[PDB]
Amino acid sequence: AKMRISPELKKLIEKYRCVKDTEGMSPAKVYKLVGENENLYLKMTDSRYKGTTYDVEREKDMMLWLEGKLPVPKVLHFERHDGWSNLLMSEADGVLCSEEYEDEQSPEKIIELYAECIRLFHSIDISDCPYTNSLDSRLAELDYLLNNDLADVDCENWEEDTPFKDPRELYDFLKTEKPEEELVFSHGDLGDSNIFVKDGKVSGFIDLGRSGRADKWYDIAFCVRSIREDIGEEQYVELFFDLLGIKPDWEKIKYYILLDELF
Ligand SMILES: NCC[C@H](O)C(=O)N[C@@H]1C[C@H](N)[C@@H](O[C@H]2O[C@H](CN)[C@@H](O)[C@H](O)[C@H]2N)[C@H](O[C@@H]2O[C@H](CO)[C@H](O)[C@H]2O)[C@H]1O
Ligand SMILES: Nc1ncnc2c1ncn2[C@@H]1O[C@H](COP(=O)(O)OP(=O)(O)NP(=O)(O)O)[C@@H](O)[C@H]1O
Ligand SMILES: [Mg+2]
Ligand SMILES: [Mg+2]
Repeated sequence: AKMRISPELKKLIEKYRCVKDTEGMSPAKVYKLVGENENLYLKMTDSRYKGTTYDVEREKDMMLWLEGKLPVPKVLHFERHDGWSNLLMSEADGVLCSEEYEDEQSPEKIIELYAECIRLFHSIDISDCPYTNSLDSRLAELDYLLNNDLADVDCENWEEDTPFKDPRELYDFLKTEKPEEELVFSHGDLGDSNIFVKDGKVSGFIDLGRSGRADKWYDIAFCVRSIREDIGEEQYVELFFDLLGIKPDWEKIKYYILLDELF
């Protein structure tokens, strides 16, 4: 009752015209705040998601920690208000990657960008990284989500051709076939709509609730998935690995792609 945002947060944003973001299918609410001289974004998750990699508070922590390490929005305000975790942030710098480069026209550039994300991430010191997204941690949260009907279990997972017939069957695979983990900085949802570019370089990362320490193959796997889905031609997957300077590990790649299935 009353409000989802505090009186002080409301005071902060009242001069702005709120526009609800439509493209975005997580449990968070995202609002673009249009002001006279700049836009802000306000992102909110409810208490059901506290402690999970959807938790906007966890995203806020990573956003703060990443300042000076990766280009990310500025955290302007955070609060917990009546169950809700609310994050007010600045607008990322540059153009959303999915908007700047289309798959039909700039395949090599897209591959190049993804590759540069991986390289950049590997240079980040994770000594004092706030969160460790080990598989034990991710699996524990997936178990929590499934138990409480909070996972993304619907739609494509009902199709008769699905590799696993129900969520617990997938969960079992993930739980019992964990690969070896060598921890590095991981974005957690590396994709063309969580990344900004400017002057042909990466200029911002957003959607950071799932970022933290994780195995190096995790983000690489997301790149492979994107390349195959958006571009399709396998040549470009091979090119991606040519830029990385490593041979693929299809077992680990398949694993992390399956891990993200229910998120
Ligand atoms: N042949 C592949 C099918 C397989 O079921 C699978 O990989 N399925 C995956 C499941 C994955 N969780 C989806 O993620 C997407 O949904 C999440 C929320 N439920 C978002 O938080 C996330 O950022 C977004 N990437 C992904 O969607 C892909 O990302 C695109 C959107 O950004 C597009 O929607 C789709 O390509 C989809 O292909
Ligand atoms: N700080 C920002 N600067 C500029 N654009 C933003 C910013 N935050 C969010 N957006 C836009 O809003 C969209 C969704 O924000 P995002 O943080 O990715 O949502 P989400 O709740 O995590 N949903 P999903 O991307 O499906 O997981 C982005 O793709 C951008 O288009
Ligand atoms: Mg996103
Ligand atoms: Mg997200």
